[PDB]
This record gives sequence, structure tokens and C-alpha cells, in this order.
Amino acid sequence: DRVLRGSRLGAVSYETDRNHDLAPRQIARYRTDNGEEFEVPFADDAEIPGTWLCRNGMEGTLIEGDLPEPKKVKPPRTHWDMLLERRSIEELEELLKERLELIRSRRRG
Amino acid sequence: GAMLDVNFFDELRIGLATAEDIRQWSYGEVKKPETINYRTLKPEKDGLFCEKIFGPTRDWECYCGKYKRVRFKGIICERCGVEVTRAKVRRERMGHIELAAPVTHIWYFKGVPSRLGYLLDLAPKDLEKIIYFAAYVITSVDEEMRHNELSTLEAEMAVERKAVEDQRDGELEARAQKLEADLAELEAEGAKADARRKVRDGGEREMRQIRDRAQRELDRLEDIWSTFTKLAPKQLIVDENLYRELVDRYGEYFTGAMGAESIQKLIENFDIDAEAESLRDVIRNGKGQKKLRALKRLKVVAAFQQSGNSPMGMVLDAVPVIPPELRPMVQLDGGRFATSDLNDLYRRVINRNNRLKRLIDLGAPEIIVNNEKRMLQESVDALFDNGRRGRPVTGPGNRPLKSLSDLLKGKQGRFRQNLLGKRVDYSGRSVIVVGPQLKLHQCGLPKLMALELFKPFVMKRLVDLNHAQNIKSAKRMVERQRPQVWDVLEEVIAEHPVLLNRAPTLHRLGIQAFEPMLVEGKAIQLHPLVCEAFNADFDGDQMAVHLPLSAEAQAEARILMLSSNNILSPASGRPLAMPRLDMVTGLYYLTTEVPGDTGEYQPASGDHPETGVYSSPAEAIMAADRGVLSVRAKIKVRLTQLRPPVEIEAELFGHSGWQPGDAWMAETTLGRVMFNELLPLGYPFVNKQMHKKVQAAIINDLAERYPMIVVAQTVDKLKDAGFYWATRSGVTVSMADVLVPPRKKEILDHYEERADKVEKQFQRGALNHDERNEALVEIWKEATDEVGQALREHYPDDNPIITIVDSGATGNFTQTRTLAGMKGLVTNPKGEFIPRPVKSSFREGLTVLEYFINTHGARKGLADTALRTADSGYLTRRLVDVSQDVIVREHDCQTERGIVVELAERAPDGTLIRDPYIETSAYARTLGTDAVDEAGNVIVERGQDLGDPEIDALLAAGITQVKVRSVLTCATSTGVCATCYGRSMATGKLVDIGEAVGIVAAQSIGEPGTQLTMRTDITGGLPRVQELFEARVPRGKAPIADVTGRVRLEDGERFYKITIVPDDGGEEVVYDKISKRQRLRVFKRVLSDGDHVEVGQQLMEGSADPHEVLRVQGPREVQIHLVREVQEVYRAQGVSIHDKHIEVIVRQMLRRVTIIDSGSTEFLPGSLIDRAEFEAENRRVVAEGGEPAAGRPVLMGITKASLATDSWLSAASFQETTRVLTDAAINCRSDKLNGLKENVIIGKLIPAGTGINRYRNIAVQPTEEARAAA
Ligand SMILES: [Mg+2]
Ligand SMILES: [Zn+2]
Ligand SMILES: [Zn+2]
Repeated sequence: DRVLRGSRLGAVSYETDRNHDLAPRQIARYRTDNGEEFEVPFADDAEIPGTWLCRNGMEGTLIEGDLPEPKKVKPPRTHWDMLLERRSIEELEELLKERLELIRSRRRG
Repeated sequence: GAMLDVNFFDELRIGLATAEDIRQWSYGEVKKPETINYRTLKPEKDGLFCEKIFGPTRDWECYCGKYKRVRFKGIICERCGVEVTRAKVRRERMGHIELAAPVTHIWYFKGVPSRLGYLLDLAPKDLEKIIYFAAYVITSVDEEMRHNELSTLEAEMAVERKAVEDQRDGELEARAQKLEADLAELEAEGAKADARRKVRDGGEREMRQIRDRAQRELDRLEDIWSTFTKLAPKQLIVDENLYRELVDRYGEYFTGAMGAESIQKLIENFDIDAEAESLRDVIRNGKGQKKLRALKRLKVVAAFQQSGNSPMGMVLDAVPVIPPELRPMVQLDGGRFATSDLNDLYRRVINRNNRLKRLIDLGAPEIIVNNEKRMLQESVDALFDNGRRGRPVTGPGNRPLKSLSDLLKGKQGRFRQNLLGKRVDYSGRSVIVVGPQLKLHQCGLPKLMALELFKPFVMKRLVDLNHAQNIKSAKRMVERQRPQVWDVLEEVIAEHPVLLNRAPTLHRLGIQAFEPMLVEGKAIQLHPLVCEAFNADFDGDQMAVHLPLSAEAQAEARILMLSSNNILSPASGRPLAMPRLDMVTGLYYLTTEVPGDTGEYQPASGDHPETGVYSSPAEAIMAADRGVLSVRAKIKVRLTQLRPPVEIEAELFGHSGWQPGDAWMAETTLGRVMFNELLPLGYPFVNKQMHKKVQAAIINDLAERYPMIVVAQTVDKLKDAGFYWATRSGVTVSMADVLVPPRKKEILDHYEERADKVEKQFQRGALNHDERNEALVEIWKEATDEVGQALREHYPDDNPIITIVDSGATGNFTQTRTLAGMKGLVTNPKGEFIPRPVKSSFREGLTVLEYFINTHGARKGLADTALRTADSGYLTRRLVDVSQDVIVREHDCQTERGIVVELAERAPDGTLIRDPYIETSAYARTLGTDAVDEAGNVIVERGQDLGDPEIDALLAAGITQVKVRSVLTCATSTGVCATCYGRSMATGKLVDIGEAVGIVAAQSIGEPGTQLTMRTDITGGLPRVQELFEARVPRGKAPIADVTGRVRLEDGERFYKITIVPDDGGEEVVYDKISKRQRLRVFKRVLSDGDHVEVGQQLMEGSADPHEVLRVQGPREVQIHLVREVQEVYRAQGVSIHDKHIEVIVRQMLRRVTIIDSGSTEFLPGSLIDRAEFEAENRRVVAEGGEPAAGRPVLMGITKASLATDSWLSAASFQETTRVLTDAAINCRSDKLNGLKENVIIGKLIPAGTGINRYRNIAVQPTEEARAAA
């Protein structure tokens, strides 16, 4: 009545699992913020980046102090800055001093 | 060590998850709700199909495509992120979700009883408000700082209330001054004062509401101070505005939170030991509802106490992710994509979690944040068990989404739906035909099936003969079916046993192994004897063939399940390879004797000799091949190669007649000599007429005294001679061979006058309708039996129909009575009789109305047969699930207890009439003690098998009561010892030390369903057996006695009321509501007034519940009742089950003992425990002082007893798989893998039969005297 066909997106090879003449491997070590080593077996002919994602949840950096670069991180959209893009310093400071005078006359009496 | 998964298991232990264990399992953190790309059809990054987490999608293929070689292995690629390995790791690589805020489980909250609520002592509905964010709950509150701030802030509170009262009296004075102004500005004008009193009343009402609102806020001040003085942990605070009041005034000196993290804080600051000691003190000292509640909590409290496991498992911080191969993202040819519905739930949880993380880094009001937390918690609950609380999440077509738990729950989970059965390879099936030239161990096989079956074997062989140099050439040669494959196929197929099976497979003989042999044709030939065991007709029934592969499996199918080694049914020990209908007719015609036949011996002398004698059966055969002799005359042969019967041989040779040699005379027929040569050489001469009972006795005695191969060759020669004389016998059915009785009209007129008189008397109104129908029923039953008597009188003996009936081939006499005579009475759709009735026979042909009446009963029988089939299958399932653990373990239990056996009770005149129930009660059971006749010597010692000669010796010695050793009294731990169970009837010798007697017992009990007719308001059929093993209170509750002595038979109005005179001097036993739907008990005659009763004599006539008879006569006489009660039902249909098969079931019912005194031993009253644990309970804790533990015997039904098992993996297969797991998870209940149900699931060897360690570590080596010959 209803017989179909189908396959998952992937092909299957047929090799032999030899365990001696493998590719030469360098073992690299990374580290997260919370002291979590994650041993990464690379190739021996392989560039080692300073940072690498781990199962710990974050991009764990290298265990070396060779590449400590923290530079390119900033919040591009702060409410203060997008306030500054539409409101001027004297207008904002006038509003601030008016509300300060109001709360001085309210709390003081 | 469940990492590399070695093939050596000892225990399977289920525990409880932790966040650390989950993040240790996981291979990453999924954080995007993306599965595939819409165009390139490749998996995404950090999604549900993230290759970096769940491995690659092709074999040693990294994602960019650089490393594609097997020389690379286990090497992570910095460009694409993945590690090079096989694509099989997508089956078992785990991921986890990271959660921003904690969320609790759904199993530990919603499944009643709420385990978290029992642990923390809250109401479950009042815990729902905490975990679904609708009520505030205080975590902890200080006491010393609160203690000094009691005084200081009560001074502050009084000062604030004083300022509040100053405001109140100022407002009251201002409103009173306005009221006096209203007085002055109304009184100054002289007018109608009614409107002038209205402003005064308005001012008074304004003063009233001012002071009332002031009193209300004063009450608010009193309430916040009172609740601050009442500040304790585990306090619900509704009205979060009032909670905000508590925050702004008395927000210090306490800590509160709200939700799953509040529950987490609560459990973290919760030491269980103090509450454990408090609950211990409460249950030791107090009593009542509070003690019952403390016990019900103390179960899980003491479980956490004995556990090293944390109680932190209810909350959760990291949901694990199932690997993507179990939730396949398949696509079809044609761009259609299919998922398995968990991806939607996972995507939903991912969306909610990401949105909450975005809101919590943004900074948002608590309404938004807590609404997001609530929908996240609901999403997690919908993932774990969709449909428990609230409403199930559905999708397209509104079907609810199948959650994780519905892959285990119900009949579509991985506990039933893949554990009923699975389809196999190397199989096949076809229709079956009769193969009456085959030997017993052979079976046919069509070549177009066997070529497909044995395809790899024939590929190997015809490569080894170089007909095809490579495997692909061999495959194409087999597909094109070149003629060399048959000559290869015979050599590859010889001595290679295959299996056969016919669905449905009722009992153990349903699967038998046969040596194949090639048959040109298309249908499986079959030996005609084994159709009795397979229950196979030839109306088109289909059998299925399997094929064993390994050397072990071929050894099992050659030695165990071979068809020639299964002759005796294990249920009763009667043979099942006995010749059936056709050959039985043949042997009956062969061995009957006819007086007056041709060439008979007569001693007529004085003129000529006898002319009947013959020198040898060879001469007799020559004469019968001429025209002179018939087969069934009476002659006097001189046999030489047949051993004479015991009396004649004792007369002539005394004892030394070695019948190979000598010669003797015998006045038999020819046919009995010809049949008697088929039997073996040592067997004594028979000289009877071979009715079917006689053939059963012969084959039973033969199988007792001789090996199975001799029995097999004997029964095959019996089949051959039976068919050859069946076709000579001239059994035909013709309408001249169906004679009507010549007295039927006279009989029917004589009964018709009585029927007409009864109808006339109802016509005059002399009686009622049911009396009319009852009288007519009795008249026509008498008429039917009269015409049956007349028919049997009229029919001659040599008629074909009465020959077929009388031989025991098939049928009974009632079918001949309907075929000629009268049909009798036909029932109704409800089941009552029709008082018409039928007065015609099928030879004379019915008429239209009678055929219409007959149709009711025909259709009713047709439907109810299938109904009874389904119910018998259900009963077999329950019995198998109860007794699937009783297997033979030791060889000698070494006890002295045992049951007794009635065994041919003494006559009042004084003689040993043999009791009719011996083969099902006394045969094949070892003797517990010896038997000694009249204090003389012993006759049969302990340990004898108790067969027929021992039975005859005990009967001749004149004894009745022996004390057999049996199961029920077996003293081993688990399973029974071999020497108790007695002779296994399938072998005829003692059982081995691995036999699965429980499954043999269950199949032998449940197989003779579909032949249990009930009757024509007390159950008497198959459901009577069903309520017996369930042990429920029966409908026809006839009570039993409680003390002996005389009794007061006594009846009131329309229902009886009988009291019992006690002889113990106690209170007089009174039975009250004896309804008139029953009759009085008949014993020894009717129950008399003043008659002497026993302590357990049944009062009324009917059935007694076994719980009552357990309470009175104790644990022994229940089994003696329960065996005899069930066995009576099978005797009503002429079906024999040996009582040791029922003895295993009744042993399993009485395993448990209830608890009434927990005392000082650890227990709960009203709970059930095993006796063997309870034995060691009061052998360990009673050392250094005995401790109170009172136990009573309880009898439980089979469904109740199977459910209270111990191996949790087996217990999950029945019902409440969510519930069965979720409490074994708390107790850390490690399984043992000792039954037979669990080892099937996890695919290891079963621990019964060839699975035990006695029979699996056998070392095989040549002997050294034959080593040197090599
Ligand atoms: Mg059939
Ligand atoms: Zn790559
Ligand atoms: Zn025993």
C-alpha cells in the first residue's frame, strides 16, 4: 500500500580501523575562566589559536600567557549614548537640575 | 564502567541526575534553534544538529573538507570545528542546554503523591503556587536580630501608630468642624429641615468613612507587625503588595525568594537528619493521622537518609539533549522532510531560555521576568511529560506532541513495543501439506524457498568448487538459478536442522526442529503425526521457518528441540505422537475379531481335523493372499518370534522363555499377529482390540520402559500399517448408511401428548409462563434422550459411522444423533432454551423456521470461540508474568516436610478401591518418608520415583496415606530444588538443574483454554479459573464454619439465618444474611438441624472465598483446597493437568506476609513483605534483645503479586512506567539481572537452561590416551 524510501543527509564509507599509522598529533591545552582544562588533540602540523570553544560553556583561552589580548569588546548601544545622540548636554543638565530642585523642595520642604 | 560498554554485566543501577554529571556527559552546549540550511541541506552551527557537538555526518569527513583520510583520526579541525571520526557517534553523543534560571522536575512535583511536597511537608496545590510563580515564600528569618528588634521596632511601631492616630483625629476634627459648619449654615435659615439634615448626615457619613479607613490602615499596621512576629520559614505570603509592605518596613531580618530557585534555596538549607529523628520520635510515641503522615513522609526521608545521594535532584540547571540519530532529520526522495517532534519542543525551550537570558542582561521589571520564567518552566514540563498538567502542547492537526516519556510509557514504548517481538532474517513461511512417507524427524522444503534460505552457505560452497570465482559471480549465478546450484544445495543442506512454528504458539511443543529434505513443489510437507502437537489442520494453515546459524544454536536444535525427542506432552505425560483418527480406524479394523468369518478354526472332528491351525504366520500370509483366509478370522498359529504374555510364559517356560528361540501356540487372529510384529522384540504379546485408550496405554508403557529412538521407530511403523489398513477397511459415507430409527414417530407422538397437555393447562391458566417453559424443557430433554437410546439400539456394529465413533477416531454420539434422529433444543441469543423445539434430522432435512432457530446457536458459538481465545491468551500472559522466575537451582533442599496423598481410600466393606485421581496427584513425585504396612517392614524407601510398580506394591500392601515430598515445602532461597519437583514428564526421568519449570507450568495451565464450556448464578467455566488465580471474593459466596459442634439450622422469611452452637464455650457463632439464591450443603445427606459440623465445613452449597479459609484453617488447607478446586474444572472436560504444574503457581501466591506490628523493626503496618526477608528480620534484630514484628499469612492475587516484585526493570513492563521509575530512582534501587524477563530486554544470556554458570564454563579437551593416537 504505502512503502517509501529515504536516507539521512550523509554517506557511509567502508574502511579498516587500523590504529598504528595515524596522522601525527599535537595535543593542545586550553583553559576556561573557572580553571577548566580542555585537552585538544590537534595535528602535529596544525596552527594553535589562542582561544577555543569548550563544553564548559565559554570560549576557553590558551593555557599560555602568550596571547592575552582582551581588546575588542565593547557595548555598542548603551542607553546613555543613545540618549546623547538625541539630547544635548545643557538640556539634559537643565532637566537634571530641575528635578534636583524639585526633590530638594519636596524632601527638604 | 558504562563508558566502553564491556560484555560483562553484574548489576544495573539507576540513580538520580546532578548538574555536574550532566555537564560531564555533554559534548557542548546547544544555543541556537537552527537545524538545517534551507538550500544547501547541511547542518548548522551550535544548533540541534551542530556537527561540532554531535560529531560529523560522514565517515571521517571534517566539515570544510580538508581532512578526509582515515590516517586522520580523533583530530579536531580548527577551521571547521569538528573532530574526525565515524558518523556512528551521532547515535550516542550527548549535549546539554544551559539554563539561566533553575527549573524543577515535573515527576517530583505533579505525580501524586508529590515527593517534593512529602519531603518539605507542604500541600501540593500550595507548592504549585510556588513553582508556577503565584505566591511568595520566605526562605529563612533571623531570630536574635529579630529578637532585639522586636522591642525596638515595637517601640517604633507604637510611635508610627501614634502619628497615624494623630492624623486620624486631625482628619476627624476637620470633618467635625465642617459638620459644625453644616450645622451653622443649615440652622441659620428657617426652612424645611429634612434637606438640612441631609448635609449633616453626609458629614456624619464622611466622618464615619474617615475613621473606618483609618481603622483599616491601623489594622494593616497590626497585621504587618503580627506577621513579622509570626515570621517562620516555609511560610506562604500571598498578596505581593503586602509583601512589598514587608519589604519597605521590615525587609531586613529575614530572607525570602519566589519560585524554583526559592525551592532550591530551601532544599539547600534543609538538613534531613533532624526531621528524620523528629519523624522517628513521632511514629514511636504518638498515633493517628499525624503518625500516618509521618510514616508516609518517613519512607522517602529514610530513603534519602540511607542514600548517599543528594536531595538536590528535584531542581535542575542543565537539561540534557538526546543525540540526533534518535530524532532523525530524514528526508525523502522528493524534498519532503520528516522529524520526530522532539525538535519542536527543544526549539521552544531554546527560544524561551535565550529570551530570558537577553532580558536578564537587559534589566527588566519583575512582571516581565517572572512571566518569562513561568513559561520557561511550563516548556520544560511540556518537554518531559506533555499532557500531565494543564493542557498538552499540540501542533498541526492538534495531535499532542509525543514527549520523552511517551517513548517508554504505554504500549508504544521501549518496554513493550520493541519487547513483544522483532522481525528476524533467515526466515520464511508457506502453506503445508501432508507428507506421509517421511520419517518422523524429517520435513519437506520447497527448493525455491530453501535456495533463498541457504544463500550464503551455497555462495561459499560454489566458490570453493570454482563454479564462480568471486562472490558477485556467485550471487548472479544464484539469481539466475543455473542448474549446478541444486547439486551444491543438497550437499550444503544435509544434516542442517531448521525450525518450524505455527502461529499462534500456545505451548512448548509449538516450535519443533526438523531435518530438511528437498521437495519439488511449493508447499512445506509435514509428518502427519505432529499435526496433533502443532494443532494444524490442512485447510490452508501456514507455518513459518527459521534457521539457526551458530554451532551452539545448531546443537540446541539437534539435541533439545528435535521432533523425535518430544513424544510426551509436559502437561500430563500422555503421548502426543500417538496415532490419531485415520490410522486409528485402520488399526481398529486390523485388530478386531469377527465370528463367523471365512476359514475360522473349528475343532469339528470325528471325520476330519480342525483345518484352522497354521504352522507359521508366513503360511497364514500366503493363505490370506489366496482366497481362503480373511484377516480377522480366529486361527491357532504357532508363533516363534513373538514373546507370549506373562501368564502363558510362566505356565510353559516358567521364567526362561527367551523368545528369540522357542515356539508356542496361540489362538489369536492373523491381524493381531501382523500388528504385533510392529512392536519391539522384547515386548509381550498383546491380543486385544486396539481401541484408542489401549493404544495410549501401549505407547505410554513403551516410552516408560524403552528408549525414545525405539519408541519413534515403533510409532512410525504404526503409522505406515495404520494408513495401509485404513484404505482397505471400506469406510465410506453414503445415504444408505444413514438409517433413521423406525420408532421416531411413535416416540414423538407419546411426548407430544404430554407437551400438548402442559400447553392446555397453561391455556386454562393453571400455571405460569416460566413453569410452562420449564415443563416443556424437561419433556423435550426426556424425548431427546429416548430417541438417542432408540437410535443406538437400532444401529448395527459394522456400520461406518458408528465404527468411526466407537473406535475413538473422532466425534461423539451426539453428532450422530443430530445427523439421524433429532436436533433437540436450540438455545437463544441470551442463552436460554427455545421451547419449540426441532423435531427433524439433517438426513430428512430441516424446514425454514427450524433453520432460522438453529442460526442463533451457530452464530453464538462462532463469536464466543474467538472471544474465549483472546481471554485464554490474556490468562497465559498473567501466569507467565507471575511464574517466570521459578527455575531449578539446587539438587537437594534437604528438608523433611511434605504434603500427604489420599491414594485409594478404604472401602467401608473393606477393600482398596483405586482412587480415580492418581495420575494427576500421586504419580511422579518422590517420597518424603518411607511407607510401612501395619508396622512391619518398609516397602518403598525415601527418594523413590513412585511409578507404577511402587504404586502396585503399596496398593497390595494396603496403605493410603503416604507423605510425598514436594514443592510448596521446598526450602531453597529462590527457585526449587530438583529432588522435590519429581520426575519431569517430558523426559520420564528426574529434572536437570536448569529447567524453566515456571514457564512450563504456565503454558501447561493456560493451553487448554478454548475447550472450557461453562454450562447450559455461580461461575463454572473458564472465568471461574480466572477469579481463582486472582483470588477475589466469588459471587456465589457460600460461607464456612468457624467452630465444630452441633448447629442450629434456622430460616427466617425469604432468606435464611443460621447460628452455630459453639463447643469451646465462646460466643455463639451467628451467620445472618443467607439469601435464598442458594441451597443447603449436602454431606456424607442433607445438612441437618443439630448436625455435627467441623471447624471449616462449608455451611451453604456453593463456593467459599479463600481469604476466609486462610483465616480459619491456616496456610495449609488453602493449598489443598485451591489445588482441588481448580483441578475440578479441567476434569469437567476430560483434560488432565498434573498437580505439580498448579503447585508452582500456588507457591507463588503465598510468598508474602503482612505487617501488623512494626514494633522495633523498621516497617509500616499494613505493608507486605517477603517471608524469607521477614525470617532474617527476626533472626538479626532479635540478637541482643528480641524486637516486635508480628506477621500474618496473606493470600494475594496474581496481578497483585506480580506487581509487588523487586527487579524494577521487569516491573516497568506492566503499568505506570513513569511511576515505577520515579520511586526506584529515589531509593537507588540497583537491579540484579536474575529473572528471565530482564535478560531478554538487555540481550544477554538468560539464566536458565544453557545460561547458568555450571553449563557455560565447560572445558573440552581430548583424553590423553587418544591424544597419542593422533
Ligand atoms: Mg486450519
Ligand atoms: Zn574543517
Ligand atoms: Zn525442596
